[PDB]
Amino acid sequence: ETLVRPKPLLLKLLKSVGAQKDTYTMKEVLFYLGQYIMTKRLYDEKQQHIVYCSNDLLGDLFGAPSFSVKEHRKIYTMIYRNLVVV
Amino acid sequence: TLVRPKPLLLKLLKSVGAQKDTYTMKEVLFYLGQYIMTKRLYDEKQQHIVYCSNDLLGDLFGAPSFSVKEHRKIYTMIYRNLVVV
Amino acid sequence: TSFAEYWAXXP
Amino acid sequence: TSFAEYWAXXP
Repeated sequence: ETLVRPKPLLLKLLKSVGAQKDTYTMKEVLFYLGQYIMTKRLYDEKQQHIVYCSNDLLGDLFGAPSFSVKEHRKIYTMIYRNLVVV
Repeated sequence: TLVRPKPLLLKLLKSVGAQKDTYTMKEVLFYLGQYIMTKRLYDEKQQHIVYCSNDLLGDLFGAPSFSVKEHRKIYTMIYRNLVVV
Repeated sequence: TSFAEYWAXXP
Repeated sequence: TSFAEYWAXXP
């Protein structure tokens, strides 16, 4: 039930796959972010927890050119650093 | 519960990296939603609408579109294209 | 509402 | 394991 407002870079990512608002729940941000990775085909086909984002907005958001979705702490770190809690 | 997808559904799952011929229902649903997003078949504005024209998914559904809100229709489509173990 | 969330409510 | 399931286990 916590509402967040993504900062411009994160908001640009969500809007690129159809997000229409400025305010979201954390669960909604996670849904769109996973949608972004699949829509842009950034996951490894063989070991599908690996994401390659070096030439992508996601990599600017993460601070690294690749990561594994198993790094839950890093994912939450990136998201919370790029939003404003309401 | 284990299911074995029929050839066409198996072809779809394999196109997004599925490696087996036997799965749980949850795994099939995960890969199927992944397929729709990876192939960008959802409507950008009303994202419960999925477009299946000229796509493997349209053969599986027998229809050129469907709504994700139609849960019974989705399960009907899936169960018609697998064999429960 | 995203497709992911719609889909998450048939995995 | 699909990316979607991996992602569902950070939504």
